[PDB]
Amino acid sequence: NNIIFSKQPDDNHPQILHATESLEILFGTHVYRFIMQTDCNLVLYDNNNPIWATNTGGLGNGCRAVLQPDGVLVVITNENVTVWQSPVAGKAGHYVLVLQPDRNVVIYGDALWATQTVR
Amino acid sequence: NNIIFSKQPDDNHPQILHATESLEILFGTHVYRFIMQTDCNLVLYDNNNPIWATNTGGLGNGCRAVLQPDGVLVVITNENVTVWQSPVAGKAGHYVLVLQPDRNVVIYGDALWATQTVR
Amino acid sequence: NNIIFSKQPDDNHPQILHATESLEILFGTHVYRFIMQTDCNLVLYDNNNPIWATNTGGLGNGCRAVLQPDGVLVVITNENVTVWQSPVAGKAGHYVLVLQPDRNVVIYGDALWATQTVR
Amino acid sequence: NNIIFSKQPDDNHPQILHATESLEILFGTHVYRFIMQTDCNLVLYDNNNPIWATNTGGLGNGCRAVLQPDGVLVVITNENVTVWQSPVAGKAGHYVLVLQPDRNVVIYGDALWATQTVR
Repeated sequence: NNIIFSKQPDDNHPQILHATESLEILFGTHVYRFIMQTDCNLVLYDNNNPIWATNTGGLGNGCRAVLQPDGVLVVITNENVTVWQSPVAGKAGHYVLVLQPDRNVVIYGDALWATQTVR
Repeated sequence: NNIIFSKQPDDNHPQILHATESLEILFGTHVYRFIMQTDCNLVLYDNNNPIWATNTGGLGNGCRAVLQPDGVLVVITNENVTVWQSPVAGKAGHYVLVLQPDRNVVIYGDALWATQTVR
Repeated sequence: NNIIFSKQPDDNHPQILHATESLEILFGTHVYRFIMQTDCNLVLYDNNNPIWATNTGGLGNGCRAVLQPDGVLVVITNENVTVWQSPVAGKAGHYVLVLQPDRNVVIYGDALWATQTVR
Repeated sequence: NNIIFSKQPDDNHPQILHATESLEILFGTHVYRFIMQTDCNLVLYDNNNPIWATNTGGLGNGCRAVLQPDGVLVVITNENVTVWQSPVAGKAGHYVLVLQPDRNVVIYGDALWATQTVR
């Protein structure tokens, strides 16, 4: 899976990456994995090399990453303490985070247009 | 694949749906396909039932769908005549179109934040 | 996933289909699922239509399917009673069960040749 | 895709890996790719490291790999010269080659049992 959808009451999923869960895609000889680790660090790996992280290892147990409806990605511990947030917020709406073939992780939104074909 | 990326100079793909190509995902035993047909109609199917279309069948040959850098999705023929465009545009930037598990097809953008981990 | 590997001491997986798990592939807009149901019946579905089954529903609880090292597929309950087995056995070795695009589910083995590239 | 099926008149596919085509699976931080290259060498790579090859680079152009009905995998050039064969043959039947999570590439067959649910 390549995408997390912002919290919303519909069956778009995933909306949460719990500990041990990840986005992953393949490019060439590279696996890119964006994973909420059991030590509370959310990391992007290119094969076994860490390329970017929230640097929150050791802050909590049972952490999850959630994308809020204003586009902010947060990591929250199992006691419900937010230990990291992305730094820019948008208008409330619907957003997606995508792990992309170019190795960038990008949050896009809000939604500009849709077919309106839910169901 | 579930996503089209807006035309841009990087290796995100796909950026064009040529004729016969599609996005496709599964929801249970339903297959959702968003396909650029040979007859120039761009159609969302739930299994074999058409649920939405640009209604452009017969209007051109050798058609493609592209997501422009202002977030407008267009269907263009092999003589470069645009025969359909979505109706709302945003600022120039990067956008994505996603076929979602809830059966909506949505354009999001522009990019709000990224890890900046290209390449 | 399209394949079950016979029980063996290496990291090939899956080697067991626990209840609710399945093999699944797509052929066009048909979904073929070979599922170990909660009611102990192991069933091949074409979409929502059952096309073959072990006819073991209600015979046990908490059932699993495993492919033994002689190529026999068995359904075993959570009290380790075998309630169904395929009818032909081969020599001990390594075998695979595959859900194939032609909608047949086939057990092959034992291994005839390999690159010998484990690990 | 993880499997090649032996040549047979049914729509199990793939039965041929043409030049540039490959099997690929992910394990952990590893991509394993088994690819018929444009230089006629059929290679198994673990990320960018070649781990095993037929050593047929430079023997031909437009080569393809085919799994015959007696279980022998061959590489054949676009002039139809066989330039490599696996060394053990079985009875004629149906076989499969699988690129496995343990990094072994294995041909299994002949078929021992099937549901007989073709269609």
